[PDB]
Parts: sequence; C-alpha cells; structure tokens
Amino acid sequence: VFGVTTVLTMTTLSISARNSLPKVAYATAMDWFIAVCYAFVFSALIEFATV
Amino acid sequence: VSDHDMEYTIDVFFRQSWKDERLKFKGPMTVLRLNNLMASKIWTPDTFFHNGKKSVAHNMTMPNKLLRITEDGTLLYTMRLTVRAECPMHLEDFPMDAHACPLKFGSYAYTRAEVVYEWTREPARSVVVAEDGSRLNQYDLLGQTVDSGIVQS
Amino acid sequence: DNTTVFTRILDRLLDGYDNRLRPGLGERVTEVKTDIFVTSFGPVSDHDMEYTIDVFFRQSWKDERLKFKGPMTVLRLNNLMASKIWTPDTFFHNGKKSVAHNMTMPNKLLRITEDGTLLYTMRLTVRAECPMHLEDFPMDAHACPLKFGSYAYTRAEVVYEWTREPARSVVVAEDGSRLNQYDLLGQTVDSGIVQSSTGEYVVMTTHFHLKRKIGYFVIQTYLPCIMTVILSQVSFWLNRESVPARTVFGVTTVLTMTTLSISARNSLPKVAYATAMDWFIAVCYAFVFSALIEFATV
Amino acid sequence: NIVMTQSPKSMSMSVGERVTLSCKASEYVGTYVSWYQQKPEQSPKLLIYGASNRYTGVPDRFTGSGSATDFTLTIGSVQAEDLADYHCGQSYSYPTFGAGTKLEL
Amino acid sequence: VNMDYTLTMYFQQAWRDKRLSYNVIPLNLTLDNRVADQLWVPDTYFLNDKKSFVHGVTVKNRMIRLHPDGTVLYGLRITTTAACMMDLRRYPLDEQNCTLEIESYGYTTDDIEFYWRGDDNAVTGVTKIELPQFSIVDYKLITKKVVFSTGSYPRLSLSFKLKRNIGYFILQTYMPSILITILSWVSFWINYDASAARVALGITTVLTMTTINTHLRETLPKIPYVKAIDMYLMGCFVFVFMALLEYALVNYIFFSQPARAAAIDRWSRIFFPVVFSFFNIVYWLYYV
Amino acid sequence: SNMSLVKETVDRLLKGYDIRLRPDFGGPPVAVGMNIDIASIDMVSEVNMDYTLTMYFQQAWRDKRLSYNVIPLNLTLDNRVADQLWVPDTYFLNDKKSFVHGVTVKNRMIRLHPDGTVLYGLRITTTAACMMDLRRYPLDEQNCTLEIESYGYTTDDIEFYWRGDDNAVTGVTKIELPQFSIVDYKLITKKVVFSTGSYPRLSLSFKLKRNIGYFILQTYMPSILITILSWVSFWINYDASAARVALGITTVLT
Amino acid sequence: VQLQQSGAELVKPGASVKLSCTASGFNIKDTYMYWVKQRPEQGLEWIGRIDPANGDTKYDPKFQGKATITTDTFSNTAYLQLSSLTSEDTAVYYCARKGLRWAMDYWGQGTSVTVS
Amino acid sequence: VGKIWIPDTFFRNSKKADAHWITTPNRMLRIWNDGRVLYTLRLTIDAECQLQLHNFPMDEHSCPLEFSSYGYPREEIVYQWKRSSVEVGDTRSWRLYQFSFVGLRNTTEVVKTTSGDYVVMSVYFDLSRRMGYFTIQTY
Ligand SMILES: *[C@@H]1O[C@H](CO)[C@@H](O[C@@H]2O[C@H](CO)[C@@H](O[C@@H]3O[C@H](CO[C@H]4O[C@H](CO[C@H]5O[C@H](CO)[C@@H](O)[C@H](O)[C@@H]5O[C@H]5O[C@H](CO)[C@@H](O)[C@H](O)[C@@H]5O)[C@@H](O)[C@H](O[C@H]5O[C@H](CO)[C@@H](O)[C@H](O)[C@@H]5O)[C@@H]4O)[C@@H](O)[C@H](O[C@H]4O[C@H](CO)[C@@H](O)[C@H](O)[C@@H]4O[C@H]4O[C@H](CO)[C@@H](O)[C@H](O)[C@@H]4O[C@H]4O[C@H](CO)[C@@H](O)[C@H](O)[C@@H]4O)[C@@H]3O)[C@H](O)[C@H]2NC(C)=O)[C@H](O)[C@H]1NC(C)=O
Ligand SMILES: *[C@@H]1O[C@H](CO)[C@@H](O[C@@H]2O[C@H](CO)[C@@H](OC3O[C@H](CO)[C@@H](O)[C@H](O)[C@@H]3O)[C@H](O)[C@H]2NC(C)=O)[C@H](O)[C@H]1NC(C)=O
Ligand SMILES: *[C@@H]1O[C@H](CO)[C@@H](O[C@@H]2O[C@H](CO)[C@@H](O[C@H]3O[C@H](CO)[C@@H](O)[C@H](O)[C@@H]3O)[C@H](O)[C@H]2NC(C)=O)[C@H](O)[C@H]1NC(C)=O
Ligand SMILES: *[C@@H]1O[C@H](CO)[C@@H](O[C@@H]2O[C@H](CO)[C@@H](O[C@H]3O[C@H](CO)[C@@H](O)[C@H](O)[C@@H]3O)[C@H](O)[C@H]2NC(C)=O)[C@H](O)[C@H]1NC(C)=O
Ligand SMILES: *[C@@H]1O[C@H](CO)[C@@H](O[C@@H]2O[C@H](CO)[C@@H](O)[C@H](O)[C@H]2NC(C)=O)[C@H](O)[C@H]1NC(C)=O
Ligand SMILES: *[C@@H]1O[C@H](CO)[C@@H](O)[C@H](O)[C@H]1NC(C)=O
Ligand SMILES: *[C@@H]1O[C@H](CO)[C@@H](O)[C@H](O)[C@H]1NC(C)=O
Repeated sequence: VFGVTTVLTMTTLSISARNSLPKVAYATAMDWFIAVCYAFVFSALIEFATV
Repeated sequence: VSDHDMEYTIDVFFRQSWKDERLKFKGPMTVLRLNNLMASKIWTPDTFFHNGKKSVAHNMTMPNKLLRITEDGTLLYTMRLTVRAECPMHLEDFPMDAHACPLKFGSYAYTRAEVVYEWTREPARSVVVAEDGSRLNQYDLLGQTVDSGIVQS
Repeated sequence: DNTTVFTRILDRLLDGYDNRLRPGLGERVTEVKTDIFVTSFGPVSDHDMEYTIDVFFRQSWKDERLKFKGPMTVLRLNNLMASKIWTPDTFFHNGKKSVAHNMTMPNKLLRITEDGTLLYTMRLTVRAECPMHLEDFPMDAHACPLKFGSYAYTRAEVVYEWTREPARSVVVAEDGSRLNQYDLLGQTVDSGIVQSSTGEYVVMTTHFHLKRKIGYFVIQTYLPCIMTVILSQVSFWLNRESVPARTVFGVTTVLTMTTLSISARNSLPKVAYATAMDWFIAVCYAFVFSALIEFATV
Repeated sequence: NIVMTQSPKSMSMSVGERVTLSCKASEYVGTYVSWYQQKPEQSPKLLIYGASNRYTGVPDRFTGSGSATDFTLTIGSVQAEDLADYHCGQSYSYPTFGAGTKLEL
Repeated sequence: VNMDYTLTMYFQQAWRDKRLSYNVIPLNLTLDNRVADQLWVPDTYFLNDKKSFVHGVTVKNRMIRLHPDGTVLYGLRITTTAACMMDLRRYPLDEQNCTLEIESYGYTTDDIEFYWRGDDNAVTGVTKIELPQFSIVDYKLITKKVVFSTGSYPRLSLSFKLKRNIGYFILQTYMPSILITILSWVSFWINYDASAARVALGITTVLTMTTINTHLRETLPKIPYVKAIDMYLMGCFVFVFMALLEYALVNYIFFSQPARAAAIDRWSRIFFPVVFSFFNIVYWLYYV
Repeated sequence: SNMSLVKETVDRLLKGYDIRLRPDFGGPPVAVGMNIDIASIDMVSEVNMDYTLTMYFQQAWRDKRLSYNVIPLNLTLDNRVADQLWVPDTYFLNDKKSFVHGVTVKNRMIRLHPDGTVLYGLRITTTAACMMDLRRYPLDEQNCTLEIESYGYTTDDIEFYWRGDDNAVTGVTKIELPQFSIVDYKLITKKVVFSTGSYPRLSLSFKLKRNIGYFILQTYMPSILITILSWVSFWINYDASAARVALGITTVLT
Repeated sequence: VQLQQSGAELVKPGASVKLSCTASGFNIKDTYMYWVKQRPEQGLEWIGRIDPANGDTKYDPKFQGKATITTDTFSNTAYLQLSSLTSEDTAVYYCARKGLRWAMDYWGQGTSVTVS
Repeated sequence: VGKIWIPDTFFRNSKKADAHWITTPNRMLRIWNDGRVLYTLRLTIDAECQLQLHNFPMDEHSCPLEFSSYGYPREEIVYQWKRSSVEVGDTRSWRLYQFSFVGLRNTTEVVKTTSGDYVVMSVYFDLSRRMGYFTIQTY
C-alpha cells in the first residue's frame, strides 16, 4: 500500500505539475526531475516485489 | 509574461520626435503643447511592432496622446499604449531558465531611404523601465538591451 | 414625386432644430414615458453577483418642435433620424457592461406622431448587478434589481414615467427565459428619487424575483453527502475483530468527504459567511469524523 | 385586484394637534399610493402623490410616509379647514381606493 | 453551459428600390461596400443573438450590388452567437432544436415584408456542416408575423434540429461506470474470511464513482432536472452502495450461522448482474 | 422664445471656438477639480493583479469662452456637445482596460454655468492594476491605488485637485465586497516628473483587509481535521500494521 | 388644468345615459382619463380607464360590460355611456386626469346621476 | 487607402480576423508611374480548418487559408499568384508547439455562390504533429 499509493501520489503530482508548464514538445528540467523521481518510486516498489 | 502563449505584456509611454519644417511658427509661446486631435491633421510616423500580437492604444478618458511643436519645427509625439509582444522561449531548462524578450519596432510603409529611426538619448539610456513598474510574478527583470538594425523584406 | 413630399417634411422638421436642447429647456419639465419588454431573462451569475437581461426598451415623450402635417399621421423613421433629434440619456444605475445591438443595423426604432409625440425603442442586452445574500444557499430567493434613470438631467428637467399601469409596464415574454438555475416568479416596479453629487434624479426601479431551484444541488451534493454518512454508519455493524476493514472505511469516507467538499466549493462564490449547504456539509463531515473516532474508542 | 384597507373610519379631535391616518394594501404597491381630500359635496383633490410627495398647492403640514404595503398620512398642527373625507388609493395596478376616513372637529 | 451556438453565415438580402434603377448600361453594378452607408438597407436583426459582428478583413465584409431594374442585392458576412435554451433532460441521448430569428426592427408588417428567396433553397451549406459533437438532422424555414406592443412585424426563423452523438459519451463516461460496477461485483468471488480485501474493494469502487462524478461535474451547467447521465450514474452508485451494504449484512449474520453467508454470497453473485442488466435494458429502451 | 434664445446662445458660444486650445492657452494653468462617486468595486483578482471599479467620475473647470449672460439658468446639454468642447485629457496610469458606458447612449454629462464653469462627468468602469503582496495570504491587507493624471498638459498648463479634498470621493461606505472589506481610503495630490515635463497627479487609495471566514471554513478547517485524523494512527495497536499504513498514507494523500 | 362635466339629471330604471367630460387647458391624447363613481358617504370606486391617444380601454370587473368609455379628441371630450341601469347606480360620477406619478391630480366637478 | 479603390478581399475560412492599428493603421500604399497600385497590410487571422482527428496524435494535416473577393465575381475581379507568392520567415520563432511546419502549396479555383462565380485562392500549410507533449503526458 506504501508503494502503490506512492505511485498514485507521483501520478497526481506529475498531472498537477504538467498543467503548470505550457504544452511544449520537448523535455524540460522539471520533466526530467519528475521522471527520475517516478523511476526511483517504481524501483522501490519493484525492489519490494523482489524481496 | 504569459508562458502559455509565449508572449509578454508591457505598458509604455512611446515617444517619437522628428523635425518638420512645415510646422514653423513665431508666437509668444516657444512650444505649443497641443491636443491629441492635432496629431491626426499632420504627418506622424507609422511605427508598428514587428513582434506585437494584439496591442491597445488607450483612449481613456481622451486619447492618451501628446503632441508638442517647438518654434523651430521639431515635433514631440508621445503615445501611451499597451504592447502585447511575442517572446519566443526555449523552455529546455524550465523552471531554471533565462529569457530575452524582444520588442522590435520599425516603420511600416517607409523604407530606409525615407524614414530612419534612432534613439533620442544614449542607447543604454533610451528605454527606461520604472522602479515600481513590474507586474511580474514569475520572472525577474534583470535589465534591458537595445539594438538597431535593418531587415530586408 | 411621391417621396419628395416626405423628404421636404423631414427637411423642414429638422431645419432649425437643436438636438442639444431638451423639449422645454427653461419652460417645462420633460416627461418621459418608459416601457420595457423583456425578450429573454438571461443567466444569473452567482459568482459575479450579476445577471443578464435582453429587453426592448421603449421611451415616449413629447417634443413640440417635431410637429408636422402630411399624408401620413405617423412617421416610422430609421435609426439614423434618432441621432439628429434630442433623445433622453437613460442609463442603467447598476449595469456592468451593457450592449445596444446594431446587427444588422442599429436596433432602434423612431416613430413621430403628428402632434409631436415620439416613440423611441431600443433593443439592448443589459448586464446588471444583483447583490445577493447567500445565507440560505441553495434555498435562497432574490430580487434582482434593474434601476434606470437619466444621466445629467435632474428632477426639475427630466422625469420618467411608465407608459401603462406600473404592474403592466415591465412585461416579460413567456418563452423568454434563459434561466437554468433559478425560477422567475414575478416582476416589481418602483419609482424614487436618488440624490447624487450633481442633484436629485428620478430612478425607475424594476425587481425580478428569483427563486433558486434545489434539484441540482440535491442530486449533486446532498445525496452523496447523506450516502457517505450512511456508508460511514454502515461500519457500526461490522465485528471489532477486523480492524483494517473499519479503519479503511473511516479514513476513506473522510477522504471522500474531502473530495466532495473540494468539488462542492466550485459551485458558490467566495463568500465569507456560511451558507446552508456549508452547514449541511459541516454536520455531515462531523458525523463521519464522529463515526471514525467512535471506531477508535471501540 | 389590489384592495386598500384604511384605518380608522372616523376620528374626533380638537384644533392644533397631530393626527395620523393609516392605509394598508393586500398586494404590493411600491410607492404608488395617493392621498386625496374630499370635502362634503365636492370633488376629491390630490394632496400626496407617489408615497411622499406634496402636490403643488398643498400646505407643508401634510406629509406622507410610504413602504411596500403600509402607508400613512400624518397632519401636524391641523387647522379648522382640514375637516373632510380622506381616501388612499393605489395606482400600481388598476386604481382601487380605500373606504375613506371622515375627519371631524 | 452558455446555452448558445455560434454560426458564420453569408447573409444576403434582396429587395427592389425604383430610385436605384438605370437603363443606359447593360451590366450589373457591384459597388464598393462603403456605398451601403449611402443607401437604404433594411434594419434586419436577430432576436435570439447575444454577440454578433460583421467581419472586417481586409475591408468590411459586405456586398452591395445594383441591377438595372432596381433590384438591390445586399450581402453581409456575419458571425452570430445566437441563443437557444436546451432541454438536457435526456443528456447525452437528446435531440436539440434551436432556431435563428430574423425580424425587422423599425418597419412593421405594413412597411416591409420578408420571405425566403427560393423558399426551399434559400439556406444553403447546411449539408456540409461537420459538427464535432452533433449532427444536423433537419432544418426548416418558417415565415410568420409576430405582434408586439408597437405593431406587427414580419419574422423569418431558420431552425436546425441537432442530434447528439453517443460515440464519445460511451467510451468516456458509460464504460468507466459499467467497469466500476463489474469490478465492484468482483468482491463476491472473494471469500468471507478476508474482510479487509472486500471492504477496501467496495469502498474504493465507491471512491472511483465519486472521482468520476467530479470529473463529469466539471463539464455541464447547473440544471435542476435529472439528466439521463445523472440517472445512470446514480443507478451505478446505488448498485455499488447496495453491494457494499450487502457485504455488511452478510458479514453481520456470518457468525451466528454460516449457511446464510454462502447463500447470500452465491445469491448476489448470480442476481446482481441480472438486475443491473434489467435496469440497463430499461434505461437504454426508455432513452433510445 | 425661451428655446431659440438658448439655441442662439449655444451657437454663439460654439462659433469661433478652438477645441485644440485649453482655457487660457498661453496664460496661467487651468484648475480642474475632481469628484468620484464609486458605484461598485467588482472583482479584486489576485491572479490578474487587478481590481475593477465602476465610478461616476466628474471633472470641473472654468472656461471663460463658455460664459453666457442672456439666460439666467444652468445648461445641461446633450452628451454629444462634449465632442465640441475642450475637456482635459485625463487618464489612469495603472489601468489595463477601461471604457465609458455607452448604454443607452454614451454615459457622460456636460453642464454649463453662466460664469464659465463647466462640469463634465463620465461613468467609467476601469480595470486598474495593483500589485499585491501575498506573503501573508489570506491573512493579508492589500493597499492598491488608482492614479489620475493629465497626459498632454504639464503642471504649468493644468492643475488637479479634489473638489472638496475630503468628500470628493463618495460611495465608499456602501461598497460591499465578497472577500475584502474597505478599512480606509486616502486622497493624494502630487506632481510626477517624466522626461517630457512635470505633470499633476491625483491618487485614490483603498486599503482592503481580506476576510478570513471563507478561507477558514474552506481550507484551514479541512487541513486541521486531516491532521487530527492522522493522530488515530497511535490509538491503533502497533501490531496491526495494515490499518496504520492505510490511515497514515491516506492522510498524506488527502 | 380644467375638467368640465355635464349637469345632473334623472333617468328611468332600465334606460341608458351618456355622461360627458370636456377638458380645457391640456390635450387628452397626452394623459389617461379615468372615470370614478362615488356613492353618498361611501368610498370612491373606479369604473374604467381610457387611453385617448391609442383608443384602448380597461374597465373594473364590476363594471365590465355595463359601461363603455369613449373619447373625441377634436372637441377634447371624454364620454362615459352606462347601459342597463339599476337603482343602485344613484351616485356621483367623476372624470379624472392621470398625471404626476399615477395620481389622478385633476378631477371634474362630478355629475349626479339619479335613477327614479 | 480609403480614398482610392481597394478590393474587397476577405478570408473565407476565418472565424476572426483583424488588421493592426498600433501605432497607426499598419497598411501601405504604393502607386507607380503607369498606374500600378500596390497595397499591403498586416493581418492576424484565426482561420478554421476541420481536423480529421483520426490517427491522433500521429497525424498530419494540411488545412487552408482561403480568400476571394466578397462582392466582385470572376467576371469583375480575377486573382492570380505571383512567382514568389507565399514566403515564410524563420519557421522556428513560430508558436507551433504541438505541430511542425513542413511545407506549403498554393491553389486557385472557382466557387459557385448564390451571388455568382468567385475566384478563390487557397494556401495550404502542411503540418505534422510532433509527439513530444502527448508522449510524456499520456504514453
Ligand atoms: C456597430 O457600431 C460599432 C461601434 O460604433 C461599429 O464598430 C465600428 O466600426 C467602424 C467602421 O468599421 C469603425 O470606424 C472605423 O474604424 C477604423 C479602424 O478600426 C480599428 O480601430 C478602431 C478604433 O479607431 C481609432 O483608430 C483608428 C486607427 O488609428 C482611426 O482610424 C479611428 O478614427 C479611431 O481613431 C481614434 O481613436 C484612437 C484610439 O482608439 C486614437 O488613438 C486616435 O487619436 C483617434 O482619436 C477599433 O475600434 C476597431 O476595432 C473594432 O473594429 C474592428 C474592425 O476590423 C473589429 O475587427 C474589432 O473586433 C473591433 O470591433 C479597429 O481595430 C478607422 O480606420 C476608420 O477611420 C476611417 O474610415 C471612416 C469610414 O470610412 C472614415 O469616416 C474616417 O474618416 C477614416 O477615414 C480616413 O482615414 C482612412 C485610413 O484608412 C483613409 O482610408 C480615409 O481616406 C480617410 O482619410 C482621411 O482622414 C484622415 C483622418 O481621419 C486624415 O488623416 C487623412 O489625411 C484623410 O483626410 C473608422 O473610424 C469603428 O472604429 C468601430 N468601433 C468600434 C469601437 O468597434 C460597427 O461597425 C457597427 N456595426 C454595424 C453592423 O453597424
Ligand atoms: C477615442 O476617443 C475619441 C474622443 O473621445 C473618439 O473620437 C470621437 O469619435 C467619434 C466617432 O468617430 C466622433 O463622432 C462623430 O461626429 C462627427 C462630426 O462632428 C462625424 O463626422 C463622425 O462621423 C461621428 O459621427 C467624435 O466627434 C470624436 N470626438 C472627438 C473629441 O474627437 C474615438 O472614437 C475613440 N476611439 C475609439 C476606438 O473608441
Ligand atoms: C423546431 O421548433 C420550431 C418551433 O417550436 C418548429 O417550428 C414549428 O414548425 C411548424 C411546422 O414545421 C410550424 O407550423 C404549423 O403552423 C402553421 C401556422 O400557420 C400551419 O399553417 C401549419 O399547417 C403547421 O400546423 C410552427 O408554426 C412552428 N412553430 C413556431 C413557434 O415557429 C420546428 O418545426 C422545429 N423543428 C425543426 C426541425 O426546426
Ligand atoms: C496606500 O499606499 C499609498 C502609496 O504608497 C499611501 O500614500 C502615501 O500616503 C502618505 C500619507 O497620505 C503620503 O504622504 C506624506 O508625505 C507627503 C509628502 O509631501 C506629506 O505632504 C504628507 O503630509 C505626508 O507626510 C505619501 O506621499 C503617499 N505616497 C504616495 C506614493 O503617494 C497610502 O497612505 C497607503 N494607505 C492607504 C490607506 O491608502
Ligand atoms: C504558386 O503559384 C505559382 C503561380 O501559379 C506557381 O508558379 C508556376 O510554377 C510552374 C511550375 O510548377 C511554372 O511552370 C509556371 O510558369 C509558374 N507560374 C507562374 C506565373 O509563376 C507555383 O508553382 C505555385 N507554387 C506552389 C504550387 O506551391
Ligand atoms: C444581373 O444579375 C441577374 C440576376 O442575378 C442576371 O439574370 C443577369 O444576367 C445579370 N446581368 C448580367 C449583365 O450578367
Ligand atoms: C447653477 O448651479 C449652481 C451650483 O451648482 C447653483 O448654486 C445655482 O443656483 C444654479 N443655477 C440655478 C439658476 O439654479
């Protein structure tokens, strides 16, 4: 429930944060930050799955 | 600065001055500080903003224009208007990015052999931003930078 | 030579006419007879505290300078003769941004009667202010006003009047109702004297009585709130040996109460007092929280 | 049909004091209530129009006070010629009058 | 939400003025549009419009044409935001009928007269309109006279019957609700031991119903009557609510006697899709 | 009679009248007195950093050319003769969009007096821009001002002053805002200096204190309630883990 | 400014009468014209209303169909025709002029109509 | 410009269109020795083109800007492109976020109207949607 609700939190954060920036067709710094944070959260959940 | 539209807004007193030898006079006053309805009866330069999107010229309560004629023939013509100009942004480093929003103006209908523009004071001191003149919430105005050139249309 | 006589009549009528001087400028008081035909009662915005209305606005008065004598007894003239005669300067005291329509031509009507009486009608959309008291929202009844009078002509110069009986002057059409959320109950006219920094003016007031319809807020908010309260009270019949079940019950219904309340705050304006829906939501939230703390105690 | 109830039907008083007459409507009449005075075997004369508006040619001792339903006519420092019938009539709709009010000294 | 529609039109009026008659040249005269301010043109207006304008690029978009017999042809290019009140009681399985009123303002019916030039083909370009959310089913031209307190006026009325498509509403609104109801049914296949699982599933299906309800409520005006989509959402919400309440009732009597546990479990498993499909059939047969 | 007399008087006033020139064009400055009757302050927007206000804005000066003595009364003329008189070119420095109401006609007033005094009123709805300091939002008190300046005429051609100097702005106590409350207002006379000259300025300032009940019941109470809710995690025993995880994570999610 | 009514007269039960009201000092096409009836030592009762400029009339429901009000703008007069009279019609009939915020400011002299 | 004859060109597929008036009407008139008049003005058009939103967001469109005379038919006014008709600028300082300009093509045609046959000229701009926003938003 930790992992999956953290994923839900990251998705709602990314959604609320994507609505701030205009609709550009490339990757900004905030996009890379959100992507790496999502990667870390997903990596935490897959690590739990392995354990 | 509207990032969603790649544009910014700017409220200015836009001043122009030239010399017209047909408007010489000799009276008790040395400068005629006339109305904003005398500037429609005489020649005024047709400046337009090359990157302006939808600008307004204020008309409240009277047309916010200013015409002064000096005895030797020089004319000072000032307008108050809100330019909504276009600022192309490269948002690759958002939200840690810096921009240089331009404001290009020149003459419509008058080529370089007819009408040329120049700054009335030193170029570093011609565009002057007021101190309390900042409606920016998301950015920080660092300074200004003027230039002059020629475009081949 | 059938229309040359009318051209001569119209030319003689305006020859020696000053449209800067009201009829009877230092001799009499100009009495204007007003009439309103509402063609549609537009939407009432609750977040702006305003409403929209579309009216045929008729004004009649008598100008002794516009007497004529010809083969016609009434001249039904264009909307460009009205700019060459004196017309009253009626404005709306509580208007925000009104429009006088000019599609495809200026929607104005001018009729001159041979005895000097003019009928001047306009078609215009008024966006007026309606100060609302939203204590009983969404079971509130309002009286949205529409006050008009003359700009710059005081009571000793221009006075207004209704053209028919005051209960039958402001007339609303039957199919003319663009109200989604309210119900137009009736109209109510009034006349008074306002006093401003330039003198005393006559003000013609109209009140439209609106009663909000509750059928939307019921299904939208009042029934989910009661359903969430009942769903929280469901937990009292579960066995205490299952703690995660009642735990997720309580906390998730509190979260749903939060979601419904956040959704719910976009309906009404940003008033600083508590409405009736606010009291209902507060009591329901209290019941949900009370249910959860009761679970904590058990 | 808006009905106007006037009160009281009669009033006996001496000379010089303040007197008050009341008028009530069934429906709404927003400041469209007139006050008329009719002496015996004469025609009614307009005293107060609107709800509080003295007619041109009336003394200043008559004053009107209005509302949406309750209206009143107060006469301060009455004289010897203010004895007559007094009618309140609405004009918001088709006009209806009150029953009247005799005023005697 | 605004209860209006916007339309661009080429609006043309033809009448005959004998003063603008000529015979020395054999051709029709198209004049610069600025002469329309020097001629009489009728004071046509739209009764149900909210904001109109004539286009003005590169000049004022209007046309004035004189014919040798006196016929004046006067065309405008208008973008009208006309107003029509919609009956959304069957939303989104509804058909909306709204019209554009064409009347003369100043001139009464004894001064002017309106008619359609052609009477069936006077309005063109309706079969080529591609609306993204509606589809024009029919259109009608009507000629009549209206009576106001100032006189009697001629009126024309162009009306387009619109029918709302359903292809968007099914995939975006009806499939989520149906899948949430099925995914709420899925807890019946969970045994009565795991209380946390069935409780969490039921309450989170209720939560999905609430979130979709908000994401649906962010789109429409505040109408007091119940729409078809409101009835369907309330039916789905009541079904999920009844499933969770049924689980509560089968969790209450579970300890006293376990026969009723499996009885109500299997009974719900068989009979909840049946009643839901019955309601679904009644709804799709009442509204379609 | 009494109408054609006034007609010839106004025609005499307007014949040989130069609208390009202010009163005493080559002489002392003309004094212009201001009055404002505020009708409503509509919407104070924090996202646009502006506030709309409707006002009856009146100016009064004296024009020695519009002086008559044939008739003894004051003249209220049609509002279209203000396009044939000289009116000062007053503007608002901080506005973004503004207009004179034009229903049923252009909502402006001209009024003459036998000595030469002209009264000139407009009904203006203007969206003035005021930058707010939201470091204490919503427990903040915002002070924003409307600048009234002369555009063409410098301080040696025109003079601005409040007509009354304390009762020049009326209608402030009857203004009701949904979110704020006018605590105080101030009138200021000033002279600003640009590179083109020195210009007179008047300034109307409205200090607005924001109400708190809306924000309390809308935002501050739910957060306090969620934090109280997040305390029921301790009352649950530390053996049952799933309950406490669900509770705490849902409070964080909320 | 002045409203001049006709003279008092008698009428037989079941006949018809036509009362007149001549205006002097104004034009009846500008204002409305009211007819009011007053019984001895009773309140005033409104009979009907005429708009002389247009020509449309309204009547009290009690007097609807019994009375007919008409006008003549040439002679500046207003007429009230009563038909199917009874004994309860013995009253004083007034002719009033609308004006100054719907007030009936100017009244006539009143004609006494008696039914024998 | 308002004292000589100016054609009544209008854009047939525009929802909103305005010229520019700051600081003075952005128009230009040039008359030559033999009577040739050249009239230029700056416009901002909000043209309409129905986008067939199948294959979205991997779609390509080519949607036009059309113009013709309003009152003068083919027998009165004929339009014709030059040898250097449509010229784009830098194409990178443009406000195309989700799309990318790829090219253009001109077209002339005759259209039947209730008032007559009109010579209509079209400029088709070809656009291709770049999946840089929809990628990180949804895919
Ligand atoms: C319903 O009613 C509506 C409102 O009344 C009405 O809308 C109005 O439409 C009319 C006609 O279309 C408009 O009037 C014209 O406007 C043209 C420009 O329009 C743009 O700008 C206006 C504001 O106009 C100001 O600025 C321009 C340019 O600087 C001036 O030309 C204007 O006179 C005016 O100037 C003053 O105000 C300025 C501040 O705004 C001051 O800075 C300045 O000092 C002045 O005081 C905007 O409002 C318009 O926006 C709206 O309209 C557009 C249309 O495209 C819409 O798209 C948009 O959505 C908005 O709704 C728009 O942006 C003027 O150019 C034009 O002036 C000329 O033409 C008229 C008509 O023929 C002549 O009478 C007049 O003499 C002018 O001609 C001279 O100059 C032209 C230049 O091209 C020459 O060609 C010509 O030969 C002539 O030359 C001579 O005189 C010169 C001096 O004037 C001199 O220098 C020369 O030497 C020579 O002697 C005209 O005014 C009006 O603006 C609209 N009003 C509004 C508020 O929208 C609508 O049409 C009605 N609808 C129906 C169906 O009835
Ligand atoms: C900006 O403000 C100025 C001044 O407040 C506005 O100018 C006025 O414009 C009117 C319309 O063009 C003009 O009115 C008329 O009267 C003359 C004859 O005197 C006619 O020839 C015209 O056709 C028109 O009927 C006013 O005279 C004029 N007033 C002044 C003092 O210049 C201007 O319209 C405003 N611009 C906008 C865009 O609203
Ligand atoms: C959309 O709604 C319109 C208004 O409700 C409706 O118009 C109605 O249309 C009918 C015929 O289609 C008209 O007429 C009939 O009445 C005339 C009166 O003279 C008779 O002669 C005819 O025989 C027939 O009975 C109505 O007058 C008209 N109503 C109004 C108010 O104009 C449209 O038909 C509806 N549908 C569409 C597709 O537009
Ligand atoms: C809102 O903000 C206003 C601007 O920041 C502020 O106005 C300032 O108000 C003071 C007091 O009226 C003025 O003046 C003092 O300084 C002058 C200088 O000559 C003296 O003559 C006075 O006697 C006094 O010492 C400031 O000049 C003025 N500042 C500006 C820029 O106009 C308001 O006070 C603020 N508050 C309210 C409630 O409006
Ligand atoms: C744009 O229009 C011009 C004129 O119609 C086209 O130019 C023609 O190009 C062809 C070759 O394809 C030449 O043979 C013609 O002589 C040209 N005509 C003139 C007068 O220029 C041009 O090709 C068009 N460009 C497009 C289609 O984008
Ligand atoms: C003028 O128009 C009419 C109808 O539009 C048409 O019949 C006629 O042929 C036209 N005249 C010429 C010379 O083409
Ligand atoms: C004209 O106005 C002044 C001040 O507003 C006032 O004192 C004067 O009495 C007025 N003139 C007349 C004739 O009423």
